[PDB]
This record gives sequence, C-alpha cells and structure tokens, in this order.
Amino acid sequence: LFGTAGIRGTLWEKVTPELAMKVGMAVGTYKSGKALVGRDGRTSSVMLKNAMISGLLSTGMEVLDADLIPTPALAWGTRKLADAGVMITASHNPPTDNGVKVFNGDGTEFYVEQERGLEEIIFSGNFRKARWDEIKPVRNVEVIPDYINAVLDFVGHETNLKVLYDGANGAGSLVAPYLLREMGAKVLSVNAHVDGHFPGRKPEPRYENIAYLGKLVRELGVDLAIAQDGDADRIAVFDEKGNYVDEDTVIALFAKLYVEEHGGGTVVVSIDTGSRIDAVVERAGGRVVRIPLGQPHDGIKRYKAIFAAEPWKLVHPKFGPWIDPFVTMGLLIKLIDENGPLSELVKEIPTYYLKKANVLCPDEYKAEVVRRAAEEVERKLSSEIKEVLTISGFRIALNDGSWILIRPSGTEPKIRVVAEAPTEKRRDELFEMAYSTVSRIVKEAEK
Amino acid sequence: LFGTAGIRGTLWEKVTPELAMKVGMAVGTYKSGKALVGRDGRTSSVMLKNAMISGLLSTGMEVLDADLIPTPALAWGTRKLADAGVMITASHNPPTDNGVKVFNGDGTEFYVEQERGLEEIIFSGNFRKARWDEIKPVRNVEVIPDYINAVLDFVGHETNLKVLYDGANGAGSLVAPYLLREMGAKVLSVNAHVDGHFPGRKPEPRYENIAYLGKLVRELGVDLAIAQDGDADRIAVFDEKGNYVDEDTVIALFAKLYVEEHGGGTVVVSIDTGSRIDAVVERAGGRVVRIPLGQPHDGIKRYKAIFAAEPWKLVHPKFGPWIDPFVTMGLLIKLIDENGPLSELVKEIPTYYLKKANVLCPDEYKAEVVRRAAEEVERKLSSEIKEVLTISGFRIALNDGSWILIRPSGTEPKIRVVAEAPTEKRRDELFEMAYSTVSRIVKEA
Amino acid sequence: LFGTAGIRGTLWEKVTPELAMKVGMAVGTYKSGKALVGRDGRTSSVMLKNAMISGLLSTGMEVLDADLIPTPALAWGTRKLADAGVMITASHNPPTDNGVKVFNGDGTEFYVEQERGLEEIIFSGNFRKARWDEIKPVRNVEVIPDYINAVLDFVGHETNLKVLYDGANGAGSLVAPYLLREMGAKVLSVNAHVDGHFPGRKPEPRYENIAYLGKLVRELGVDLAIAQDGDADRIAVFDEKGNYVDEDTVIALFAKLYVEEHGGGTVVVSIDTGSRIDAVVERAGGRVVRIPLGQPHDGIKRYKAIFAAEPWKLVHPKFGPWIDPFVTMGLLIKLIDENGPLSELVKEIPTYYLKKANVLCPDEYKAEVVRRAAEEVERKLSSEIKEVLTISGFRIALNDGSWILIRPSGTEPKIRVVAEAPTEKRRDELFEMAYSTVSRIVKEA
Amino acid sequence: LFGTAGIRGTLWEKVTPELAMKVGMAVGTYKSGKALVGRDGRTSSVMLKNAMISGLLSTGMEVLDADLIPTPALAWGTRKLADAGVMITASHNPPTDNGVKVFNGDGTEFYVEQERGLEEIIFSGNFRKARWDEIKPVRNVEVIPDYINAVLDFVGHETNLKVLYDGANGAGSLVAPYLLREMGAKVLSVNAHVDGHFPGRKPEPRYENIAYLGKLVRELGVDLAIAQDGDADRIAVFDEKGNYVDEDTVIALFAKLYVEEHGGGTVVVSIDTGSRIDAVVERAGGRVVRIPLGQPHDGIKRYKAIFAAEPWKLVHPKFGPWIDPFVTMGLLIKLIDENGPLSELVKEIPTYYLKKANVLCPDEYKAEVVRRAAEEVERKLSSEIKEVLTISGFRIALNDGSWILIRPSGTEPKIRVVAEAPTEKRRDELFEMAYSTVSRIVKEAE
Repeated sequence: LFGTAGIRGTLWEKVTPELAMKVGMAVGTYKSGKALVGRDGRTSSVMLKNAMISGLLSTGMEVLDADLIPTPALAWGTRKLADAGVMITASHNPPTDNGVKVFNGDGTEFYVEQERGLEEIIFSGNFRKARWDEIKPVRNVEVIPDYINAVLDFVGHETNLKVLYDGANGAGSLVAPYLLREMGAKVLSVNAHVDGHFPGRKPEPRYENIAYLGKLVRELGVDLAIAQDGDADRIAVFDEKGNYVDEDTVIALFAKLYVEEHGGGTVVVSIDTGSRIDAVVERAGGRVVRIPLGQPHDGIKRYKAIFAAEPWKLVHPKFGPWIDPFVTMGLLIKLIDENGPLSELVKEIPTYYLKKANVLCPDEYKAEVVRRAAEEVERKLSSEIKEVLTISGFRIALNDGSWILIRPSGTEPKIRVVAEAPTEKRRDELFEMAYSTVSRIVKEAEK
Repeated sequence: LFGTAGIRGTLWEKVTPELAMKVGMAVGTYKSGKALVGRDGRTSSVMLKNAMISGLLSTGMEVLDADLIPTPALAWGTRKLADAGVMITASHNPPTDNGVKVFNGDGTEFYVEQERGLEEIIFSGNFRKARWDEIKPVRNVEVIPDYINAVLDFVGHETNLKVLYDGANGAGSLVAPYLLREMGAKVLSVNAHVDGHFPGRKPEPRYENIAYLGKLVRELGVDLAIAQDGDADRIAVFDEKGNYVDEDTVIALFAKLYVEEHGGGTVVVSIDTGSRIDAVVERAGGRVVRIPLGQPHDGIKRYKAIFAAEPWKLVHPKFGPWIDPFVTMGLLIKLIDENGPLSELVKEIPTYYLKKANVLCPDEYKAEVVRRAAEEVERKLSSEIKEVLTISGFRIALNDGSWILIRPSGTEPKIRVVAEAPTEKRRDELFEMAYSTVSRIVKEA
Repeated sequence: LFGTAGIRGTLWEKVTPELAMKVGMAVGTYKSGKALVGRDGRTSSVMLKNAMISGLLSTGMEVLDADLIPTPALAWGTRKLADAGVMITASHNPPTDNGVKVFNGDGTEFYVEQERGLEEIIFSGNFRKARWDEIKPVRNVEVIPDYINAVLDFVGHETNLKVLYDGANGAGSLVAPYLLREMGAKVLSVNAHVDGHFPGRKPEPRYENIAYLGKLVRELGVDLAIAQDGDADRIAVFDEKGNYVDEDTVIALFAKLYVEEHGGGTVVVSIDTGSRIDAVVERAGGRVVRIPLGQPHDGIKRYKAIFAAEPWKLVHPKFGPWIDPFVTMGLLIKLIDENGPLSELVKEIPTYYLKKANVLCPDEYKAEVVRRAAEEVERKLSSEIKEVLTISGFRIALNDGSWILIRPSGTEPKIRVVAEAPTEKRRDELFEMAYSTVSRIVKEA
Repeated sequence: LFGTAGIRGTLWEKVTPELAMKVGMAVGTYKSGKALVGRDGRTSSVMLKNAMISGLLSTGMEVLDADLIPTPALAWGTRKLADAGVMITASHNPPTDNGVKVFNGDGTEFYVEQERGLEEIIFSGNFRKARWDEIKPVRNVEVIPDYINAVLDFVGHETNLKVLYDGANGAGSLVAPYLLREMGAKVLSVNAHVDGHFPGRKPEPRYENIAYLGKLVRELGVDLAIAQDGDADRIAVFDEKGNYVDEDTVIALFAKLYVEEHGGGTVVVSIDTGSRIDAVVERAGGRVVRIPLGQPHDGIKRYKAIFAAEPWKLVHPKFGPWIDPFVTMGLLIKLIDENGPLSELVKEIPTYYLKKANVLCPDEYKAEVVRRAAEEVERKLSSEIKEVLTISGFRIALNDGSWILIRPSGTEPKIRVVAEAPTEKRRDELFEMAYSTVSRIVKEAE
C-alpha cells in the first residue's frame, strides 16, 4: 500500500472508499486518542474523508475534522492537537488519483516500520472495535488561521515585495495568499480558486507545467513567483526576470543560509539532488549526507541535521519536521529583502548541468539490470570515482563533482537515469554512457 | 437484510460501517439523481452516516445531508427534495443497535421488489462507480423548520392546551416541542435532550416503559401526554386523568373521525389491531381491510383507503404516505379543542380486552407449528367463525366480535399469540386456550 | 446601565439592539485583543449577539463566537481563550427581557470601575474605530466539550446515581445532562430542550416555580433533582425524598465540606444568607464574613476565602472565580456517593426558620425609609444584639443566633424584608414586627 | 443615503454599523416576510452584515443568511426565496468603503420611491418592533450552486474555449470559475482568492486597472479574458489577441443578438452609451431608448425592453430583472463557438471614437453651469441637432451619429463631459467645443 510519500493511486483501481475505511480502522488499532483529519480539493476527497472518518470513529478515536487544508498545516495541526493525523491527497498526481498520508503526534510522516504495521493490520482485518458507548462525537476545528500565525511568528519578517502565487487550484490557495498579504506582500494569484478538476494546469509544479509564469513575471513587475501542487507540500520559484530557479538552486540557497548561520552542521538531501548543494555546504564548512527520496524528516533524527530537502520539498526543523513551503516562501522573501534580488542571489550558486530520462524495463528484471549496469559504469569511470552510494540504487560520484544516478522507481515499470557535471559536454558524455549502458542491458534480458 | 421496516441489528454483529457503505453503494446503483440522508442520535449514527454517504457519493448520486432529523421529516424531505432517502436508525431498539431505512422519492419506504434488488446488488458486489469528474459535492440542508411549517399548515389549528412531551432522548426532541409551541401548546418536555445512551428510559413507548407519565400528568395538570421512539415515528398518548390511551383507542379515534367527514370509505390497519376499530368504522358507514405489519401505505394504494395504522403508527395520506406522528399529535389536540377532554372522547369508544404473549419457536419450525395449531383452533370453535385471513399467519374472527391471531414473527425466533373479546372472561378463555395449543405443539418436534 | 450582576431589562424599554452595539463598542475601547461571545436561548439573544459582535469588530477586537453556551462556560472559556467575555442573557428574568454580562480575561465579572468606565464611554460616544485593514475575521469556537472535560477532571468522581435535571428550557440543557452522563449518572431531564418561550415554567429556580419536582422525585425514584435558570448560572436541589433543600442548606453543606477539609479557613456568603452557614462553619473552626449580593469572588480576593456563595450561586475558587453550578452539581453527587443519601446529609445541618416578603417603595424613598425604619428596631432589641452589619442596608444579629434584614433592592422599586430564628415563634414575631414597621414609615411621606 | 446604485461611502464617515442596523430596521418597516442577506469580501462586510441582521430581526422579518455571495446571486436568490434582499457591498469602490444595496422580492433593485420611503423611516426613527415572541430564528442558506445551475440551464451551451477569469479578489471568484468549468471551459483564474485588501488590483474593471490581462491573453493562448468587480455585478472583456473590447462594443454584440432574434424590439441603454448600439439596433429593425445610469432594470417594465445595459452592466430580462454578468460570460462563450473568434465578431461592430474628461465645479453651481453650457453648445450645433435628451444632464445627438454628454455627477464637485463621433477629427473638434465651453463657464461663477 505505502509508496515513498504515502498511499497513492488511481480511483477505483487502488484507491477506494473501502480502503480509506480500512486505513482509518488500522490507524485506530495502531494509534489511539485523537486523529486530526484533513483533505485536498480533489473530486474524490470528501468521499474518501467520510470513509476514513467512519473507520477512525469505529476504533474509539476522537476525530478532529479540519476538512480542506494543505498537508503542512495538517502536519502542524497534528502536532498541536492530536495523537495521529490523516491527510486525503495524491499531492501532484492527476485528478483521476487520490491517496492517504498518515502522520504521528509530533507531525512526522509515518516511518517505514509504522507503514508495515498498518498494512499487517489491514491484511489481517484485526481492527480495534469500540463499544457503542465509547464512539466519540466528531469535533470540527479551524487550523489555517493558527497555522498562518505560527508561520508569521517563525519567519519574523515584513515586506513590500510584489509576489506571483500559483495555487494549482489547490489547498495552498486557502493559506499562501493570506500569509504573503499578512507579511505585507502584494499578491497577484493565479489558479488560487480551489477546484478538483485542476483547470489551470497539471498540479505538479514541474517547469514544463508552470513555464507561462516566467512570462507573467516580466509583464507584471513581480519580485518572485511561487507555485505549488494540489495539497501545497511542494514549492517552485521564478526570479524577478522570469528565470525558473531550479529545485537544486532553491535547496542550495537555504543549505548555504543554514550552514553559514551555524558555522557548519549536517545538511540532509535526497540521493537525486546534485552538487550545487555539496559545493555551498563544503565551502561554508558543513557536510552532506544523502538518503532515499521520500523521508526528508528521517535524516534529521539519524544525522542531527539542521536542514533537509528533496527537489521541491524543504524541511525547516526549528519550525517542525514536516516539509513546509509556507516557511520556505516566507524566508525566501526575507532572503531577497535582506540581500537583494533573487536573480543576483542565484549567481552566488555554482552552475551544474543535469540531464535525466526514464528507460523502460519490466519489474521482474528492474533490480538485476541496475546492479549489472552500476558495475559496468563504475568500471568505465574507475579513474574518476569519489564514492558509490547504494542506499537507493547506485549514485556514482566522480572526483570533479559529476555524478550518475541509476535507480528503479518503486511504482512505474522502468529505470530512472540521472547524470550531472560541471560542464554541458560532460553532462552529455556521462548521460549517454549511463542511458545507453542501461538501454543495451535492458534489451539483453528481454531476449 | 431488510425486515418489516428497514435493516436493523446490533453494532459489529449485523450492522457495520462496511454494510452502511455497501447500502449507499447499492442505492446509487439501483437509483440515480439525489439522495437525502438523515440520522437519529444513537452513538454510532454519525459513523454509519459517514460510511453511507461515502457509498452514495461513489455512485455519482448527489447527497443532501439533513444530519440529525426524525424519520417522518426524512420521508417528507425525501419527497420535497430527492429521488431517494436514507435514514440511519434502529427506531426503538437499545443503544447497542442501529440500522438503515431506505425511502423512494414519493416518501414511501422500499417495497419488497426493491429490497431484494438491493440485496442482490450487495451480494453481487457490482456497484455503479462514478468517474472522478461525476462525484458531486455534499449539500447541507435544514429540513426541520420546513417540515414544521408543513404540519402546521396541514393541521391548521391553534390551541391553549398544556402538553407533556416525552422525546425518548431522541430525534423528536428537535421537532415536537417547537411544533406544539407554534400551535399554542404549553410544553413540559421530558427526555427532550438528544442522547444516544437513552438515559431517560428504553426508547420504545410501550406503556411499561412510559407509565411514570400517568402520575406526572396528574401533578402537572396537563391535558394530554405524547411519547415517542428515538427516531420519533411512534406516538403513545395519556389523557388528562393520567390514563394510558392504548394503541387501538388512538387508531379508533382517527378511524372514527376519518370515516365521518368522508361519509364512509376504507380504513387499512394491521392484522394485530382489534375490534375497537371495526366497531366505530361500521357504525359511521365505512369498511375495514387488514394487511401484515410493515408499511400501512401499501394498503392505501391497494385498497384506495383514507386512513391506515398499526399500533403506535398512524398514516395521514392527505399529508403523505409515511407514518407521521407529528400530524397525529397536531390532530389529537385539534380533536380535543373542538370536541372536549380526551378521557371523554375515549369513553365513546367501545371497550374490548386484549391479552398477548410470545411463545419461543426456532426460525426453522415457525410455519410448521402455526399450520397445525390454527386448524385445531378452527375445529374447536367452528360454530362461531365469522372469517379467517391467511395473509399473515391466521386471524380467526368469531361471531361475538372476539378474534384469535396466531402469527409467525420476523426479526425474532418466536410465534405471536393474541386474543380480543368484548368481556374479560371471554378474553381470558380464548387466550389461555390458544396459548396452550401452540405451547404443546412446540413441545413435540 | 449596570446593576449588581449585569445590564438587564425589558426588550425595547432598556435593552435594544442599539444598546447591545454601544456595549460592544465600549468593551473594545476599554480593552483590546480577543473577545469571547456567548448567548442564552431567549428569542432576542441572536439579534443582540449580532449587534454586540458588530460593536466589538468595529474596535479592532478579534471576536471568538461561542454562540449558545451557559454563563459559567462563557466565564471559563474567557479565561482559556480571550481578554474579555460577553454573555447575551437576563439569566432568570422572564422571556420579555434580555441583558449583557461583561467578563475579564481571568473570568471575573466586570468590577465597578470597569462598569463606570464603560458607561462614560457609552454616554461620551468616543469609541475606538479600527482602520478598514484592522477589522478581524470572526472565529467560531466550540467550548462546551472542553468545559465539560475541565469540570469532570476537577470533580474527579464516577457515580451510578439516578438524577432529575430541570434545564428551564435554557443553556444548561446543552451541558448538565452530558456532564452528569459522562460521570455515570442516569439523567432523567425535564425542560431540557432549549426554548426562549420558557414553556416549562418560570426560569427562576425558586421553590414555587419548581414545586412539581418534589412529587416527581418520588415517582421516578431518583437520588437527587437539580434545577437551573435559563443561563444555567443558578442551582436549586431536591433530595431523594422529594424535600426541597433550601438555598442556605446547600450553601452550608459546601461550607461544612470546604472548612472541614481545610481545618478552618474563611467563607464569604451574601448578607441575606442565614445562621445555618454561621453554625456549620464555627463548629468546624472557620470564619463567616457577609458582603452584598453582587460577585462572591470580590470576597475571595478581599478575605482570601476558600468558598463564597449567595442563595442559588456557589463559587469553587480552586476551579475558577465564577459562579459554577456544574462544579456544585458534580461535588454534590460525590458528597452523596461518599456519605450516604442526601435527605440524611441535610439532617446534619442545624434548623432555622426563615420568612420574607417585599414592600413596594419608590426609589427616592428607599435611602430614606430603610435607615430610619432600622434605627427603630435597633433600639427596641438593643439588649440581645451580637452585631449590626450596615454594609448593605441593615442586618441586626441577636445573641440567640436570630437576625432581621431591611435592604433597598438594586433593580426594583421595593424594600426587601427577611427574618430568621432557631424557633417557629421567635421567627413569625420578628418578620411581622419588621414588615409592618416599614409598611407604616412608607405611608408617612 | 441612496445614490446611483445603493448606499455607498467611506467607512466611519457615511457607512457605519449604526447606519446598517437602521437600514435593516427600515427594510422590515417598509417590507414584511423574508429577507435574504448577502455580503462581499470587504474587511468591514461581516461587521455590517451582523448589524443589518440585528436590524432586520428587530422588525419581525425572517432572516435567510446567504453570507458571502455575488450581487447577481443575491438578486436571483431573493426572487427565489424572499420578499426582500440585502447585499453588503460598495461593488467597485476601494477597500476603505462599503455600502448597502436593497432588492424587492422579484429581484429588482429598489426604485427611487422605495429609497425615499426608507430614508424617511430612518430619519423619523419609527421602525416596526417585533414582540419578543415574534423574533424569528436566522436560517443559513446555500444559493451559489442553485444559482450556477440556473445560469447553465439558461445558457444551454457546452464549450472547450480557454478563458482568463480575473475575480478582483471578490465574490465572483466563488461562482464564475465553477460556472465556466461546468460549461467545459479551461479556466485560468487571476485574483480568484477572496481578499478584502483587493491585493491583485483596484476592483473596478476599467481598462487601466486590468490592462495587464491583454498581455497575459497572448502569452497564455486564451480565447477570451473576463474581468469583474468586488461583488461581481460588472463584466469587462479582452479578445484572443489581447484587445480590450470596450464596454459599448460588449453592449452592441448583445443589442444586435437580441434584436436579430426578435426581428425588432426596444433596447434600453444608459444616457452615456453611444452610437455603436444605435447602429446595430436600427440596422436590425429595433429602437434604442435612453435612461439615466443605475436603473437598467427600469427599462424592462417602463419601455417593454428585450435587453438593457449600461457600460459594464448587462440585463438579460428573460433570466431576470438584474444585472447578470454570469449569463453574459456564458452567452459570449456561446457567441464565439457559434460565430467565430471574438476579435472577428467585434469587427462587425461599427467604429466610433469617444473622448471623456471631468471639469471641477463647486456643487452650489454645477446645475447652472451645465444648463447654460448646453444651451450654448446646442446653438453652436443648431444646423446639426437630431435630439437633446434632458432626463439626466444634457445629451445632444447630431444628424451624423455624433453626440455630446454634459452632466453633473450627483455625488462630487465636477461635471462629466463625453463626446463621440464617426471620426477622430469630429471626436476631437466636438470634445474641444464642449470641454472648453464648460471649463470657461465654471470660472465666471468663481
């Protein structure tokens, strides 16, 4: 059931009312006391929330119903109010899809160990049943105003910046515009009316889904563009010139800020974030530990990290251990007002050049093909190896700051192939090697 | 799954979230358009309503959420607003129980065809599945105030009577006090805070549960007492003396007034309602048909009748097809204001005397036992037999207005034994005979 | 505008939407930050709450709207949530009336200088005005469940008692029956549906408005009857024998309880409470001080008291400064469960005999009549005299524990007369002296 | 208290909680039965709505609380649900201001006679007071989804057009995006999160507040842009090329559509809508009658009109006697899908050239300066006069389709001066004559 980022899938195939009721029933067998429930704007979300609540109620848990809320606010509100938290969302997936994310009473997403717990209870049907006289009444709660205040107290900044905010027709529309305006920003919102058909654009704030914003920034005269996904756990940014600031740069900006403050410390990033981060962290005298994509919070506990991130998701541990783009965009505005325009701050981040691509493989082979292709690429680059990470596929780092990721995704039946180098010519050289080496090996096992 | 009146049963045994959702899914596979959804105050109802609503939504039906409402208001609202109605309730059962009642867009409970249809669909697992872009938002609706206005306009009576209302800690507490006050009634309410532990009393307004009201009537100086079940589709009444006005006298009163205004016409009642009703209806020039316990309005269509009833449950078809105790309490008060105290109006209703007991019998041998027992009673009394009905067990009617009913039960494993006579002796004789005939057959096989 | 415990009067006469708006304006000129807003169930209370809320918002205060909650829950919620509280209510006044009560961030009612401060601002019309961009959104808050949990945690007692709860169709109906149920009590409720017409009875839980409850306690076999007013700040109790436990007996029971645990300590009662409190407190080695009818907490601050009370209104300082009958309720159940049936417990209380009546008197002839009709009775009986109190009219205490009270009413044009003595004779002779001493000096002018 | 379109003003100066409570007390003295109450997103709207409901309750009226709703949804819901309608809004004014609009049970705005009735009642203090036992409980109602269903039913059109919707941070944002999506439109919204600070732009959809939209239309490849005000009773449009379609062109598309349908009929437009209406109405065999600003509904009963409009505000009598930009945007999409791109459709509208400015005049003179100036411009144009309307200021129509408006606004120390002509030279020449004539006569009385 759980992938890397919760339970996610297409309606009727994987995600059903029946399952959502099973997950509530399992959350109230594994955990007890109070459950904070929230949902995103998808057409199926109220249907799945009513199932979830039916499930949670059946176990004797007191349900606190927050209804339509961004995921971060559900994580924050869970810490403040509840013993467990449940979010109805498929985040960045199309409107055919929904899912469930589960949170603990400290605001952290479920650990791998806790997910397997919940699945064992679902597979067994061994659910805690309340007596009739232990079934607690639902309590409606209003979290967004408290969340917005907690984010303004944390950020401690006033602005006059003009800001373009793109809400993907999602839960961020009920929080980001108001937060920015409270800070004294002049907000021009796009896709900031909540709509589960995602009429504005595909909700995932990939560059190709939000490219129009770069043009909007120049015409409008804004200091900064901010885009989100449907449950607003992601953040994407454009500068005052309408340049897309890519995800590694956004992370590098904060990785530098955090390490320089502390005069050092551990930063934790995903296996698939690049050398912009190692570059600015080492120069300022801290270190980088890489972990699998999915659990940026996990790294904080293990490595005592001051900052953790994956592409589009930063964690601000002094605020709390959830991905918090509301903190992120608040602090990005403080960075600009305190140091000058965003395009000049991105110049102080070194250029690397990434090139990724999927290369299709059956799920039966997947793992064999990666293991055999990592060995071959290592051998061909043996003169240049700095380190091989094995924690999530194979990340091969080279002496000059280049690296290759060869990794199977947990879901789709294919292999992820990333290469990054300090030059375009070498981005191309290494990507070709990695791509074609995987391509050729795939078609071997396929005959 | 469906008995006489909805799906009922105990939490976790037969009634679950899983089933509540499958029923929603079934209703939205069998019908389309709008579902009006309501619940009573049991501790499990919001949980089941959540599951139900998930069900309904998954089929592309547009849910209207009326939340905590009495069943008659759900029936009325279903006719105003929706193509189907669903009610989370077990009406008069203990706090441990809940269930679902399903209504059509004209306000009638499911007919047997439609119950079976729904049962097949659940068994099949073949539920209609909306596409993501056909799942409809929930609409919250406030029914009670419009329901109250509709009763008030139908009854068209102001009053100054003092009324004692017992809402059985249930859904009636949100409606009857306010309808009585709007009519002019001075209401003293008991058990009129909503609570699914039913702390005040067992919710079923059987005399044995509501008999304290008798003495309360005396002290408080009230004209009338009204008592209800947890979803408020039952009504029981006490008079100004504090005397219980049993369920046939109540039906008799309504039978009498309906057959008079008309100048005759048909009155459908249950197979277990006795001769108080036959007496007033023939005297005022009308006829009585009988059906099985379940939906009095089945009768109305079938026997073009002007009134129908079972014990506690009266239908006023000029208003609508559903059991409507809110109409009943409004017309009882109108009756009294126009004609004089209730105790006076009940003297003008012939006495008969009823004794009833249940004899346990396995759900398996029920048809078998009755069969023999009834033909034995037919033989032992053959000189007197005026009529035998086989529609629900056997109702053996004698020449001297007496009768014996020997009926198999539905949701319990017992046979139901009843006698009505015009004397305490002729009663005691026909019952302590009829009971021991069934009793002795059950002690063989 | 303010009397002893709030602004109150007749709709359209003294209390208007206009006044309700000016008070909101005045509160948010005198204070800043957050205002918690609550109301009782009177017909006019939503109209005045809207006017009140418009007032507060206009000053830049952040309004927290609790809607329909009892006064104690508003005072409790104010301490938890806000810088000021506002209650729309006239507590025990008839349905023709409403009012406002203003609370501080610690949950105390308006102190006199706040009252005067507020009145000058209203007369002046110089109200703080928010700029457009400082008017704050209303926040809806659910207080009752949290207030219920706070009271349970403080009473620390589960029971199995049967209890008769009479909510005067008022705000207590949404709270008492559920607090009693979560403890384990089997609640039988009367007048426990909210109704601003107060159909059940006069909302003031005077013996003669709630008399009927006595013969009802016997009938149902309850261990205790509890009655409140419409805002539920008041409590009145009958025992399992259906004997009215008069209001000093209740006070004395808690007096005894609070002083015995402590080993002495001081007890603030109002000037018109009797010798029952004097006796159980001295006996237990504690000290009794009298203050005027108003706010019993003024006593806790001044005299570091462990317990304050007036007739029908107890304060439990360990919980909070407000009159809290939800705490009284629960500690009284815990008393009975720990020391036996209530009728027994009221026997361990000394008996005195009380009589009172009102003499109509113009406002300008109150200051005059009393002082000069008290000079007189002070001289006649200056043999016995143990102490005269003049802090609130004249209260003449004798050496045999007897006493007389002549007092000018706050909010009505009449002189109040009270006599109490250890004996049936000594009582009836004092009341008849003092009552006709006034009546006579009235017809001088 | 009432100006053109309801009671409007700056917070604390004219518009107060105490005023809003008086207006409620007045409406429940002038009218009986049920009152539907709505508001816009202004920071003061909840404060004034609470005061309004307090007033209305005090008179025994049954209050139906629709909360935050656009004005057109309030007029339609009033017709469905109630005997009176109240809207808390200052519509297009800055966030410093608020206001009250009142509506009859048939969904018409209050007539001048009805406004005086209310003002007298407010000025006398003689409000109907309910007895305690007649104060009715407030009923919360959900109008928007019923309203969207009625507009979709009335429009009878499915689409796949791309559409830029600009909600000006206002009540339109809760209806227009959903009504467009349900028609099949691919909606990209700007300023479609409600906020009383109007952070996106000034909510009045004059061209100069919404100029940026024309630029976004091109970049984004949209077929149509639609911009509204704060209460969404106004509509403004840009075509697929980012061309601002001016308010007379929008009215004219619809005058022509309505007059071609009926082969004739009367169209009622305000005194300051110009000649492109006359061109398409006469060419299809209909006639144009003019009335003053603010009363476009008054045309329907008075002149039996099939369509009525003033700049930004169109009435579709067959749906209701209120300004309904939701019906408008729906019918524009239907127009475009059935006839071709918007830019092509506006080419079939004859070109006139307008030029407007104000001239400062003390309130004490105003009337005198306009009367004298109009007599003087008439005489100078005497060889050319088609018609001179006096119903609101002086509108001087010439034989060639040109015209001059000289009008004192009934709320400000200035005189409004319009001139339109088939040609640029004639525009300039006629505007030069009228502007300078008025400008001179002002300073003599000084």
